[PDB]
Amino acid sequence: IEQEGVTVASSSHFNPDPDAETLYKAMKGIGTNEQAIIDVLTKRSNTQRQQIAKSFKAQFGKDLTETLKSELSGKFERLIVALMYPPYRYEAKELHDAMKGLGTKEGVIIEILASRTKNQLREIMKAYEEDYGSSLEEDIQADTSGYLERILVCLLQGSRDDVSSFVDPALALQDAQDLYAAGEKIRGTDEMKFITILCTRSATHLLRVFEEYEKIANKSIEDSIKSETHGSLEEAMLTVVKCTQNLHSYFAERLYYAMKGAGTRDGTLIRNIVSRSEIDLNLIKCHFKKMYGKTLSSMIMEDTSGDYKNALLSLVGSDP
Repeated sequence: IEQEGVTVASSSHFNPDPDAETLYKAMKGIGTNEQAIIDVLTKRSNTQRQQIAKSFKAQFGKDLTETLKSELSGKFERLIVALMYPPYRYEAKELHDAMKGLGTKEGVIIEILASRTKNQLREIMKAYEEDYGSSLEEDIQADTSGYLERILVCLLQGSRDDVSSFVDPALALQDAQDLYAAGEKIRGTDEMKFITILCTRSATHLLRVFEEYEKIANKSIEDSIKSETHGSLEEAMLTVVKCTQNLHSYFAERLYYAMKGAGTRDGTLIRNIVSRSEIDLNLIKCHFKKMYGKTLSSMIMEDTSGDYKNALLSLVGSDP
């Protein structure tokens, strides 16, 4: 389970018992030692933490996550619980939460379905079904509509990483040609062609289309997108583009906008820090600095507070 909260490097040989004991000492009795919880959980890998849960259950008779949900509050709680989830159940849960409440958090569904590989998505899908009873595709279908649903359902189908990934240039020039044909037709009548190309072609193929399109039309693919669609479908198409050009830049941007301007978008902040933790958080950090001047942690230092603040900082790690 290498998808939340790594140490600094990858790991090995490990007695989980002492850590399970510190967590116990920290929550036992009157008053809670939040620093100990931070020092264990944000400095062990997802796998290590899963093993700490097991020692914890056998040594003391209670489930670690439920004790966590029970002892802690606010963002701090949401963050620490988020850390405890296995890599695929975590996204499944966020996906479920998006649809379980009042309104759909479309941003959440877009972010996950578009940023994951076919095989990651496969795992999420199976994790969803086992934990929640129903099919993820059907829930998406019953909870969204229009062309948003079609791109979403297609993004579920699987061929972003199922395709051969070496570029056919006669097909790549056909695609940009088609997209470019759309511009002289009325906005709305071509949206199905955009979806098909954006969701059935590979990333390497797509990069080529973007190059041909720019050669052909004098405008970027981001502009042609804004000219043919609006709203959430636009957000979905723009997302797929950004994830194709630079997946690490997309996340950096998702993180910036969680904190940009007035207020904070904590759910966005948590999901991205936690889930990219043991994949590419060190690259996102690099892209974040380069794109916005300030470091991620520097922005964390100003927009968040308390034990929640310090856990993020410990999670993010040395941000030079």
